[PDB]
Amino acid sequence: RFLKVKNWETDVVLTDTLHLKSTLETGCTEHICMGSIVLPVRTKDQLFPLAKEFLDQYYSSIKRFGSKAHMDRLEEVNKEIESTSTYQLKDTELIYGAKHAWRNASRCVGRIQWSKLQVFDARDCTTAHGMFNYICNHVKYATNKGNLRSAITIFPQRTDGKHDFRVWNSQLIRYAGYKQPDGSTLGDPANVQFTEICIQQGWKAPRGRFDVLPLLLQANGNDPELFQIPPELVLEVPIRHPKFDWFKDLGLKWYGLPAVSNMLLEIGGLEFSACPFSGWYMGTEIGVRNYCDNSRYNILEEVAKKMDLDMRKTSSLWKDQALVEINIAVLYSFQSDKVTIVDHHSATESFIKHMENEYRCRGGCPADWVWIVPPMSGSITPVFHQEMLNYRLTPSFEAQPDPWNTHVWKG
Amino acid sequence: RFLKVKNWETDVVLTDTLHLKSTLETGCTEHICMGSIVLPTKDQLFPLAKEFLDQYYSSIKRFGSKAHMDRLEEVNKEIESTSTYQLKDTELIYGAKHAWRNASRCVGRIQWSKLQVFDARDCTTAHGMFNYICNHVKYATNKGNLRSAITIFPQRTDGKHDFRVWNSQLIRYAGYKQPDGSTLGDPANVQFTEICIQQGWKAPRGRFDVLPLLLQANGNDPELFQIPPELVLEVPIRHPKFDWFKDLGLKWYGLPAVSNMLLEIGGLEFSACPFSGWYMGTEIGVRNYCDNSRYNILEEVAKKMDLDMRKTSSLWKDQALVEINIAVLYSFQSDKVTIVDHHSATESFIKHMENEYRCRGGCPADWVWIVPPMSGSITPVFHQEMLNYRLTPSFEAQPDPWNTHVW
Ligand code: HEM
Ligand code: HEM
Ligand SMILES: Cc1cc(N)nc(C[C@@H]2CNC[C@@H]2OCCNCCc2cccc(F)c2)c1
Ligand SMILES: Cc1cc(N)nc(C[C@@H]2CNC[C@@H]2OCCNCCc2cccc(F)c2)c1
Ligand SMILES: C[C@H](O)[C@H](O)[C@H]1CNc2nc(N)[nH]c(=O)c2N1
Ligand SMILES: C[C@H](O)[C@H](O)[C@H]1CNc2nc(N)[nH]c(=O)c2N1
Repeated sequence: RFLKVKNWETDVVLTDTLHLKSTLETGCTEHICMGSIVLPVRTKDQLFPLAKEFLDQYYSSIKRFGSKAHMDRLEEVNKEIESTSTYQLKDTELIYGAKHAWRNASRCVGRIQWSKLQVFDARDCTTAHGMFNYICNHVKYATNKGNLRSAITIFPQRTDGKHDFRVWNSQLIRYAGYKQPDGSTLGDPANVQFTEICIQQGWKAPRGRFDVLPLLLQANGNDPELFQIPPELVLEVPIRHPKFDWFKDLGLKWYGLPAVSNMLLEIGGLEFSACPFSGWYMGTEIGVRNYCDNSRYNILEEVAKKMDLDMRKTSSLWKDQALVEINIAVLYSFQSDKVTIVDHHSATESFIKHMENEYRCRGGCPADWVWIVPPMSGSITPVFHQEMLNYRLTPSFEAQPDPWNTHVWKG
Repeated sequence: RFLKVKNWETDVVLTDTLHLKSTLETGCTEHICMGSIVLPTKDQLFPLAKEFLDQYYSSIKRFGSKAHMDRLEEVNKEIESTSTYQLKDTELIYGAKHAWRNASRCVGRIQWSKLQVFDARDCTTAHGMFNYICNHVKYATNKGNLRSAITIFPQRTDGKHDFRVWNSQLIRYAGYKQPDGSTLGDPANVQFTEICIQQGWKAPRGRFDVLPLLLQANGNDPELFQIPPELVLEVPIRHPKFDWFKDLGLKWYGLPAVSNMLLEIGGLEFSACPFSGWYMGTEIGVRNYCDNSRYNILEEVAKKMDLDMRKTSSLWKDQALVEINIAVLYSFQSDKVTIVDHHSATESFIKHMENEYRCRGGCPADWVWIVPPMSGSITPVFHQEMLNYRLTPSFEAQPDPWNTHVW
């Protein structure tokens, strides 16, 4: 069967055949669309099929589908599974899986880059100190003094689900949140809870607006340990504006490395519950969301004040006006410091080209419109006018319950 | 079976139950989500009729009463005997309003209950249709103080006697293909302008030429009419700061009046049913003025502002886009034509979801269309999970009449 997506700006119509390789469910039914819902331990029995599907895909990709090497490897895996009930991926298969998980990440506008991922194999890691060292090396490699390189570090897979490796932080580098008795928050409101768990674990909180959280790391299902990232490894950019000289006095800065640490990498039915990855930012993540969400640093008011916009009527578009200048500032600051960043116009155009190529070479590109369209200026970016089909391929990056909610404390 | 919607900004969680009463099919499956796709008999009619009359008598707190039972029989006897049935005025008023209430793509639904309904089921000709439409335009416009309204022409019979308004809105601007290679006026209406000129319209061949109506009565051949110009309230576009803006020659019409949709009440189909409310500012400024395929004025405006167009990252598109929308809002306000901005529109809709969840058990909403095409995440709708599903009565898209009609 065939499915067609149209672009309403260009009239270019594409045909998706790839969605036929999608078994996982979406949340949607014929009666209900759940496209805007954010969140819509395995037997031998169910494992070998997932391994088989994965290794036929790997083997196809390297042009060895049906070979001896292929067959011997299905045999090898079959056996390991029957014997130990799990299996180990070869290096080449890990690399290929992590890549394809990114490539299948339908909420990711940054996929043109999918083939260039640096993979760090951390499957020999046994302790939370081991993890810290791996994570520092990752932060350092990826940061590359501002010339950011995408990377993922991959720690041991789930076994019995009682010995999980996890990174309690939701990103490797994130700023502390601090709820005050007056009810106001100091720093980043999104990190209040995790900030509490850190303090409670023994972290001495500086209690500033931009305190870099400590890494909180679980190995082998043990209680997580605290570590501090070397400050020299944390690239930050102070935010200033090109025309507006008062902007710097607002006191804003941001870290340069976006590094998602709370997702689960599924490859060949195996579950990699610590797999922190990173690329570089698109400017709007910081300037629209991080700075201007009501439940984040919420600086829109303070910025429109300085600009002396008319704030007595929403219809002065004062918020929209401040929004743009802040985003100008983020982009200006990173560029002046030579820290890789991409604006939303350029990122969305690149994504359109990626997507079309993917249709040609692969027979499709799953894409989640709700997330692909940037949180500002949506319709003046080409992704707005692009129909997209959203569906789950493996390998894949999934959300997973936060570990403070599940962890069984040893003490 | 009981679904939860979360707001990620306020942590408010609502529980939807209205969706189990959903009847039409969405486009999505267990395997594939089509949320972002624009267009995803006697025995047939009686359950549809019943389903509808059941909800109606439930709305007037008379469910199961004799008045209810009597109607259900009357309609049954009419279907069996005539192949169709006729709605009571009260059922018609209720259906129209409820179709609006159910429009999952409409951010404006807090207003749903004040729909003025014009019963045009007694219309027989295209001239009749023209009178009714001019009357709708004038009532709804109201010297600038716009009032939501819909006019309903006779329902489909054997499907070869359809009433249609060929325009996609009652008031739109002509599209002309130029020897230059470019387009004059509104590129979205080239096809339709050709058709009008084919039927014999003297086109002024300007930029903001108000289209002629093409009215199909009783499945006949459509005829041309000009809306009296004094009925079409238009707004010249200026900016509170920028002196030069006005010299772009921009204007827009006050009354958005969707006229190509099909209204389904209780299995009966009303294929000509233009309705109008009023504009949310982003509709004109962001979409009509700025879309590559529309009036596409970003380039021109950026130059008058003298911003660095050398590179995307200066956000010059974004800068000009804002001020274009300031101008639209300011201009409508200065002329006292109702318009609403996207902040206020979305805020109002969040209030309207809460009331609907509290009062009806839910609210079908299509996030893709609800979120303004500019500044999404600073509007509250961005952070609101919504569930999209199809309830009836409904407004539905339908094929352009020219693809279908035979002369
Ligand atoms: C070139 C650098 C990249 C850019 C500019 C980029 C851009 C983005 C953006 C803007 C989002 C959504 C933003 C948000 O709301 O959080 C996103 C989501 C995502 N990205 Fe990328 N990304 C990049 C690299 C990567 C890498 C290296 C991976 C992993 C290999 C990745 C995997 C994902 C996943 C799994 C999501 C969904 C996130 C979630 O569900 O919370 N991205 N990306
Ligand atoms: C009075 C203030 C109103 C506001 C502010 C408003 C706002 C909107 C907006 C922004 C859209 C998005 C569609 C687009 O951007 O093209 C929309 C769509 C829609 N509205 Fe409303 N509207 C209003 C009145 C009405 C009325 C009176 C009706 C029906 C009687 C209605 C029914 C619909 C329907 C059916 C759609 C979807 C049309 C389509 O699929 O193209 N609205 N509305
Ligand atoms: C509840 C929930 C579910 C889910 N899947 N995800 C979340 C993370 C939220 C989404 N929106 C804000 C925050 O996301 C913050 C992390 N976003 C970074 C994506 C990115 C960009 C560039 C390079 C990269 F390597 C990665 C929360
Ligand atoms: C192909 C196709 C399908 C569809 N459902 N719709 C279209 C009209 C396009 C879509 N999106 C913009 C334009 O529609 C024109 C603007 N729509 C007006 C909605 C509205 C607003 C305020 C008051 C009202 F009474 C009505 C085309
Ligand atoms: C409810 C809604 O799906 C939610 O707010 C989404 C909308 N789109 C988004 N898009 C991105 N990139 N990141 C987000 O966190 C969200 N939030
Ligand atoms: C592809 C996508 O469905 C299409 O661009 C939609 C997105 N959201 C929209 N939302 C509204 N209100 N109006 C539109 O015309 C569109 N276009």
